[PDB]
Amino acid sequence: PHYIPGYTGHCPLLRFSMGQTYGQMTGQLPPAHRTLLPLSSSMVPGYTGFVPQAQFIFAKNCSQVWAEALN
Amino acid sequence: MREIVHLQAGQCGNQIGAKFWEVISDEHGIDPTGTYHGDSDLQLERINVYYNEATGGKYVPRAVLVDLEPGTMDSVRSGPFGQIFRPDNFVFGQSGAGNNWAKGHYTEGAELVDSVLDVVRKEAESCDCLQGFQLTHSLGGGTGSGMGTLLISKIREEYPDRIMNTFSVVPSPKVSDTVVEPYNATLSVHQLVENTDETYCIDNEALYDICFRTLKLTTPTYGDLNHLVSATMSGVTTCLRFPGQLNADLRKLAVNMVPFPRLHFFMPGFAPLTSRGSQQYRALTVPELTQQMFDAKNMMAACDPRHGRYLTVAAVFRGRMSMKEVDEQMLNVQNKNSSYFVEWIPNNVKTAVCDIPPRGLKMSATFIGNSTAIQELFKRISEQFTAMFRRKAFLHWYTGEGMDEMEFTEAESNMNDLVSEYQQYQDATAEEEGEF
Amino acid sequence: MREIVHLQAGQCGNQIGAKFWEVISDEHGIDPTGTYHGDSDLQLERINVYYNEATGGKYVPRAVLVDLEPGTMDSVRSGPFGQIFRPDNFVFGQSGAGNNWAKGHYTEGAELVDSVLDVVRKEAESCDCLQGFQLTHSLGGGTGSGMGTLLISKIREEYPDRIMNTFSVVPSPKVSDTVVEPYNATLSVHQLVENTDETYCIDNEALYDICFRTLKLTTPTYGDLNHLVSATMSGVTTCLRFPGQLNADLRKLAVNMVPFPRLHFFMPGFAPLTSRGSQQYRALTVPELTQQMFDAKNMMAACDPRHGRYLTVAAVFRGRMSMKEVDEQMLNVQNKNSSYFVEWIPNNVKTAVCDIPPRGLKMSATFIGNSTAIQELFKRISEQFTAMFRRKAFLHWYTGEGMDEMEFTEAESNMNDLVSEYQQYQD
Amino acid sequence: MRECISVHVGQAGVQIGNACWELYCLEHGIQPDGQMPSDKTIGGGDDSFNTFFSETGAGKHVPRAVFVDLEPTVIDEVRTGTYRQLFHPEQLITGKEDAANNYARGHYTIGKELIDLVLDRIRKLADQCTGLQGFLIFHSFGGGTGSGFTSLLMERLSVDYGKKSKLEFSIYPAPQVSTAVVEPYNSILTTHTTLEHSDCAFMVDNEAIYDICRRNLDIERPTYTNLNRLIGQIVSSITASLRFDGALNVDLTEFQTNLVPYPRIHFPLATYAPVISAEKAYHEQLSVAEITNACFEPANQMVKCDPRHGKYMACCLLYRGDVVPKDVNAAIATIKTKRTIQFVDWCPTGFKVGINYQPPTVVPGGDLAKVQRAVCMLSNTTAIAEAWARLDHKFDLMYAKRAFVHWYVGEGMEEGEFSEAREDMAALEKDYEEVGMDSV
Amino acid sequence: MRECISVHVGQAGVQIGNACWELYCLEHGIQPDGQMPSDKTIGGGDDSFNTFFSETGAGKHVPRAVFVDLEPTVIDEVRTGTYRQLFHPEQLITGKEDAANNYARGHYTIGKELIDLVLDRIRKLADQCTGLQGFLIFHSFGGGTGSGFTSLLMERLSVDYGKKSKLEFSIYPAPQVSTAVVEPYNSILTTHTTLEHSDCAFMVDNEAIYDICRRNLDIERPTYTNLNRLIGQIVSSITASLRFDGALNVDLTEFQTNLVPYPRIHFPLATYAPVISAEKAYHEQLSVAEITNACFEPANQMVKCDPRHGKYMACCLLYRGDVVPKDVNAAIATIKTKRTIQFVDWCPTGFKVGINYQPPTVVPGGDLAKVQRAVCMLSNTTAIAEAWARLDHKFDLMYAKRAFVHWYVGEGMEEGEFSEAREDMAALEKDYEEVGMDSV
Amino acid sequence: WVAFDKQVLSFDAYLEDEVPDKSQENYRIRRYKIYFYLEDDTVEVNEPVLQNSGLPQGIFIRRHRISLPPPNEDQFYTVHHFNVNTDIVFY
Ligand SMILES: Nc1nc2c(ncn2[C@@H]2O[C@H](COP(=O)(O)OP(=O)(O)OP(=O)(O)O)[C@@H](O)[C@H]2O)c(=O)[nH]1
Ligand SMILES: Nc1nc2c(ncn2[C@@H]2O[C@H](COP(=O)(O)OP(=O)(O)OP(=O)(O)O)[C@@H](O)[C@H]2O)c(=O)[nH]1
Ligand SMILES: Nc1nc2c(ncn2[C@@H]2O[C@H](COP(=O)(O)OP(=O)(O)O)[C@@H](O)[C@H]2O)c(=O)[nH]1
Ligand SMILES: Nc1nc2c(ncn2[C@@H]2O[C@H](COP(=O)(O)OP(=O)(O)O)[C@@H](O)[C@H]2O)c(=O)[nH]1
Ligand SMILES: [Mg+2]
Ligand SMILES: [Mg+2]
Repeated sequence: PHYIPGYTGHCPLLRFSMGQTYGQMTGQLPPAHRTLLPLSSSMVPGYTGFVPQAQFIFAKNCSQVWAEALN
Repeated sequence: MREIVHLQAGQCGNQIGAKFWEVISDEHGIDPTGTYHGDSDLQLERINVYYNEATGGKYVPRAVLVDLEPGTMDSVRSGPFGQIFRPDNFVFGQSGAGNNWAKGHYTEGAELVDSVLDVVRKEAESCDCLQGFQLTHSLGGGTGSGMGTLLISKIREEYPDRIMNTFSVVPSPKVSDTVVEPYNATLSVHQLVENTDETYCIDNEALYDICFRTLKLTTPTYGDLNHLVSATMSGVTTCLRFPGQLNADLRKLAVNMVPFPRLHFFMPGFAPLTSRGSQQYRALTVPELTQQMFDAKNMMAACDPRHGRYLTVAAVFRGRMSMKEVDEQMLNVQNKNSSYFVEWIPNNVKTAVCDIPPRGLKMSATFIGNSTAIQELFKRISEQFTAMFRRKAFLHWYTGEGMDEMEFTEAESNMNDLVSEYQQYQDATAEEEGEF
Repeated sequence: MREIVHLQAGQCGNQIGAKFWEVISDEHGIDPTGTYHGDSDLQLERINVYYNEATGGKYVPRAVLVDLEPGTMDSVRSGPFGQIFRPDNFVFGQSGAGNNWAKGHYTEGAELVDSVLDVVRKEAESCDCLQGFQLTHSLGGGTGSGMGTLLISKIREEYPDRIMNTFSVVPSPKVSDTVVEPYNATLSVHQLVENTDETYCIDNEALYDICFRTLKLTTPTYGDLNHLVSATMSGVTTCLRFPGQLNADLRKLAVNMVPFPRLHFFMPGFAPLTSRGSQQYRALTVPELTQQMFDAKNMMAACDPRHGRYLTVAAVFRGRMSMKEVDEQMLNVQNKNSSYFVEWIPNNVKTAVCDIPPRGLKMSATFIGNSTAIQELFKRISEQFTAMFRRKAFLHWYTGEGMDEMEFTEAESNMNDLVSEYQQYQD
Repeated sequence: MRECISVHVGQAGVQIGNACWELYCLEHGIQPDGQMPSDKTIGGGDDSFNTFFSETGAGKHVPRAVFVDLEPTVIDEVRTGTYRQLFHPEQLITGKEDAANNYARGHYTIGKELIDLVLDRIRKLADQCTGLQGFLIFHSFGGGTGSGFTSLLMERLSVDYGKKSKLEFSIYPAPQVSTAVVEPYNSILTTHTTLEHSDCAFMVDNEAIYDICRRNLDIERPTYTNLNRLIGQIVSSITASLRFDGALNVDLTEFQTNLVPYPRIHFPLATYAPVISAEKAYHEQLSVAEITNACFEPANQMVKCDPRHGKYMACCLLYRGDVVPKDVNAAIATIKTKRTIQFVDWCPTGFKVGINYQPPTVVPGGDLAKVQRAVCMLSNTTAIAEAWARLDHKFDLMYAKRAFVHWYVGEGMEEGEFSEAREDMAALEKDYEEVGMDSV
Repeated sequence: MRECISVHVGQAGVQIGNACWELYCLEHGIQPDGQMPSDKTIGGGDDSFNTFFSETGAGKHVPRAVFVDLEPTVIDEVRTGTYRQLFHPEQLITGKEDAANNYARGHYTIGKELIDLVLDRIRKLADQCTGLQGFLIFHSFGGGTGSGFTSLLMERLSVDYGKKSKLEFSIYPAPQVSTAVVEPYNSILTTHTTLEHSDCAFMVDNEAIYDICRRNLDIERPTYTNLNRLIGQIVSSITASLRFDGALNVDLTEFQTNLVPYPRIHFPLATYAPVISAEKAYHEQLSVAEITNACFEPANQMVKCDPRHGKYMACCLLYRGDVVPKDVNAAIATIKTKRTIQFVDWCPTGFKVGINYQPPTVVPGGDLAKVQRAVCMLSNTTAIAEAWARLDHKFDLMYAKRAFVHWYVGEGMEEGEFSEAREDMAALEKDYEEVGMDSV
Repeated sequence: WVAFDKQVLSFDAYLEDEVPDKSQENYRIRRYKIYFYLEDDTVEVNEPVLQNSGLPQGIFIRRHRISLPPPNEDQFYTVHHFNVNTDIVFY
């Protein structure tokens, strides 16, 4: 779970450290940490009525956006 | 996709409309906060006809509320189902009208108009496909159509391009107790015809008679009078909202009830009205609904249907039902009294069957009729302009403002010809030779 | 890895800049004592754009606090986040500004330019690859218009290749604070049209109007106005600070909004503005945010866009968002309003999308628009200038420091070309 | 290999097909979720579903149907109903606004906004087809999309597919019971297109199915569902020989060459004789003679016109069940001995006979009964002229005062098209007269 | 052995390649970290990974890609993403500050400081290469670093590596909407740079992906991730015949000799036919004849254009999965007989076909479905002159008033190259139309 | 109605709320004034005017007789159902 050598940007307390590789001086040094990255069958997609919370979301089918809205 | 925006004007639009929105919220299953607590899914399938989804599971209506007095729609926003309306829709003036119609058209010409047009615009455009608008108001007050033909002449510029219903409260025939009253009856008309042409004229005197003789409520307020109209408003839109065996939206009613383009007269009526002590002893059958909705008693407009001819009849019913009983209503009453169903129209009845009934009731209907006995409604207003128009005595209050009095005198000329056009199609028969 | 050094001048610009450092801090989760306590590593990913590391897990903002009187530096320091500023960056004079342009640019500005340039060039060499500047000031006061213009002149003479930005409070027609208000403005924008290359034009009655009938606050103080201008202050630079599906830095907005080397005055804005009573009644999605872009309801400058035509517009979005739902709708608002956008420009709009939304908001955006309606503002204050200059009303204060008669009319000949250039390309 | 695409247009057409595809799936082994069940088999395979269903690689049967309609919440009943996964979501296509009982709106204003998509789906459904016999449409003469959009569909299908056996099923406005006031306008306008672009137009009335439900089926207060099952029973019998083998297998092409004698006369009378309730079905024997007799009875017709005022031209009898040819010939012979049943002298033969071995299938919750044998009658009389002369009386009664005409002229048609639609109707009565008088 | 180098320059190209390389890893057995799981069954050959991946001892496979940009904010999410250990750390090179929608900056200002380190790395990859076919770059067509750095990259890689089949993937700004106002300036400036150095520059639109996903996938409001996913499949289909054996193997050199009839007409359009949802693939039968026909429909093209106007010149079709050659020969023959699809009169052959034995891999969380058959067709037609003429007028309408010119001429670039790129665009259009009329 | 002519029982109250867009708050506490009227058994609630943050303020529910929670809704609110530090449901 280290930083790759090509990585520019900001890592804390890099300026006061020395003598170690970029994957070791970063790996030695927040709870929500995501940078490193560690019913649908009861309705057909031609439907044109209304379901709540169903006019918002992508990354999945219409027949799947009524899955995530219900579930 | 098909959708309605409710415009409420006056106290009358605001008090009737507030009762209307609580009815629809019960029918669709919305609490006074704005969330859904219904016991079915079809109560939610077409709720994009009157309500918009706001983030948080909070359904919000699509009514813009218009009045020229701040005080009236604070009671609307603090009523039982009153916090559902979004505040921006609540568009108020600071000074309204009073006493003189001539004041009413020489008072606030264009101040509140453009503010409402912005609200009507955003609410209509942020949607899919507009079925139309509906407007609740009464023909009265210290302005009549004085604010009206002032404010709405800026809105009628493009509004008659789609559907626009109007449940209008017509003046009652009782007494003249507004002192200088018979000047607001003449200056009311102008464009009283050619901008809605789907007006459901609703009298308050007939509203009491259904509450006194039919419902047998001892003390009917204005509130339960607004309950009767709210059922009818729900009735003419229930095929659009709830599924049915024979669907009929607003246009399908409008196409199938309006032979000529100058017929803003649809006297309403709700079939299964029974007293509380007599509801237990009620059959509630298809003939039972039909003998009440066609009856002169159950007519929310002070015009007895046996004074003229039904030009066209609509029969939007609700439940699991029949329609052939209505056929016997012509064949008995028409072919025997041909003056109660217009003969140059072969079949005068449109029917509709919406499966989901009103709450509590098993079966219902919603009659609207274009009977030619509505000649008398714009005739009581006709003897109520001529009676005091010629003296112009207390009109010195009018005189200070006092617009062009050709506009005084051209309004009834655009009303008595409407009566004549109804007198024609009451007396016109199939073989056009025997009435000359 | 790119960075923006911050500067602020004047009394209002100090408080606007201070409120900007409130907004950056809690969006990047850093407390009044400069220690990180938020919960996201996105927050410290691009922290070097505005802040500097200090020993002990400590983050200090990179800003230079500038004025003439010591009555504003102690007020900012006494504030809730006044401690995070470096005291060595507190560069200021001794005597008062005097609400005069020639006092803050010629006489008392000359003893501080040797101090403010060294502290800026100290912060411009400790960095990796410099990109641009930020300045908060106004055109109504003395020190905000005099040294807030002299600072612009000296920096470009030293850093010509870095895209300068300055966010100015242009004067108000009716809400008037000083009687020499059009004097200080027309002199300042005489240089700001030449040596800025990007600046945003912010009124104060529009801030009053959007805080009264949009946000629905009864008695708005200054602080909520500072928070509202700081909301659009940070949204320009959010593409530097968090990733996205197409990003746009300050140089990207400069090349791709400014059509000609002189017309770089823009209208700010911020999309999810709503009262506390209407928050439950808003379906917070981009079909209502895109209409919130182009309507005059959310204009932070009080020149209505319907009396002009949009040259170029940028809309920088922040949140988990669909892409055609922005892309098709920004086309549709151009198609539905064809007369409000200029010809000789096919698409008038930039879309930029940032991944991370602000705290507590699922979805936000900031409006940035170039309109020909800016000429309404500059011609009006030109008329207000010549109402007093032909009388030689208040020049006795300005002429005492070494300003002759022709330095004023040269500024107006170099200002009336702005309304001339805007009208020339409006039709 | 032999097959036909079914088109369902209008609220009438969609609701007919829902009780019709319910019959078709149950006639075969097809469940509401498309797939046939692994356990239990309804019969031999024979690839008999091919006439109405298409087989996929995963083992799913898909109906060759398009549910095209401008009314959104009658198709969404199918979209949330039991037959959910049977149909494609893109086979079921909806408009945004109704035609509102306007022929002009369904033909000109709304109809052009959806005619491109439905022809693309008809083309894609027919592209995998090999030996397509023809099309079946289901509509009513009174609706907007049932008359206007139907008329536009035959206009486009005539040039895209040429001369092809394009059958038509429709619902007539009854003489008395009618749910619309503009209904004589829509019926007289859509027949102006049916007369030239429909190869055969089956003629069905609401009042007559109301009459046979209360009299034969012995049910009081019948609903639209019961009329829907009676129609789907006949349409199954029309396409009966396409799927099941019989003594006399009769094709859709053999229908047209043996029913309609001249290119305007394609309006057969529909009759289903063994329609009987379960409590009175198993008591008496149902011979093939007495159900051939019940086909010629005046009240068992499904259009309100008795053939005593007319003369028969060609009768197509479609028998199903345990029916041998020899006693059909005895039943036909004893009909010919009656002088009350009038036959034209230019059809000495008169009858076309089709025998099938598959008896009709009963639906759960239906009101019919399981009969060993059954018959469908396709008559052709001059008595249909009085069913249209009443419609002209209904049309002329309200067109003469120009009632409801501005509800048509404003929506993209001229006033002369009304007189042009009555024109072909003014000729159709005289066309039925000239094939009725005896040659001397 | 059958290898290619895929340098992905631009902020769009690195995000196209993010979903392109996730498809490549899951098509083989390579995990997101680069590990190659033992005793796991996958469907390649044994040297199938060798097109896009190198072999190390520890089982780690590294992609043969170089991610190039000038914004450090879009590779840092790759450099910290799930695919950190996949890419070798020196592959993911970055810039210092944005190119900022400027052809004059990515070609003259920042590119010179970093093009020296780009081609040196391509030398490090090509030295390890032994049988190289071509170069697969991914870039946008109207950006700063996708249109300015791309020109320096291609011009230098063309002169260093000589004659090598350097094909190109680009995202074309055709339609009514765009993400920038200065973007039409970048469009024609990079067209001159890709006119003589490119060999097969495939154009892909953005609104075209929007319409085919909204319709065929039944999915509303797209983001860029599923746009990346579809491009990943349409490049994986192209290079599948290098990675897997098939009935008709088509190498990348076989594309060159017949997709490009003249050396200036090397802009083929692409199309992927089974873009089908997870629910519909369970409903429709998927066969060769009806998706080859559905591939030529104008509503499924990857470029927002009208192929019914221009007449086709060359089409190659690539088939994946259970495809047999006679079904294609029936599918091609039934398309040559369609009169709505028009070819140029000179070439009667028209088509090339390749059949691969590997069905496409569907990624978890995607929108496509597990189909046993796929068609990817690369069409060279006369139609893209429409997409080019309304971009040339889109440029000219800006260039007349000299808008957004001082930003370009202020650094590196002189004004005279604007008119030279415009007249070469006119010469490109004119030469593209002079191969349209019928010879005599 | 003559022994209780102008006698009103007044209570403090507040409502908890969930906010969709948490730009300035996480949970809301809106103060209220429960008025009970002895002459007609009638309930009125009010929202007092606060600082520069305004809602639509004023009357929240009009002076009418709110029945009960949906269990046994036929009855109405009396003086015995009102107490301090308790939970009462108004629509
Ligand atoms: N037999 C039968 N007839 C029906 C049924 N439903 C509707 N109809 C017929 O349809 C007529 C009503 O008009 P429709 O054709 O349904 O109108 P529509 O199809 O909804 O078309 P639009 O008016 O454009 O919306 C009635 O006169 C009935 O005869 C049904 O379920 N069974
Ligand atoms: N499919 C897809 N397209 C993208 C994505 N990101 C950017 N694009 C495309 O890139 C276009 C804008 O990017 P460009 O301005 O060309 O960016 P560029 O080519 O990398 O050059 P720069 O502007 O300097 O970053 C948009 O119209 C998108 O079509 C992505 O993640 N997926
Ligand atoms: N049904 C009903 N009628 C009302 C109400 N308020 C007023 N009206 C009727 O409207 C007439 C006067 O109302 P009006 O002055 O027009 O109210 P305005 O529109 O606000 O000016 C009276 O004769 C009443 O009968 C109400 O709340 N309900
Ligand atoms: N947003 C914001 N604007 C302010 C604040 N204080 C003052 N202003 C604006 O700035 C103007 C006064 O600043 P100015 O006189 O130019 O300050 P000076 O340059 O130091 O003299 C007023 O018109 C205000 O509209 C503040 O705290 N926040
Ligand atoms: Mg319908
Ligand atoms: Mg980029």
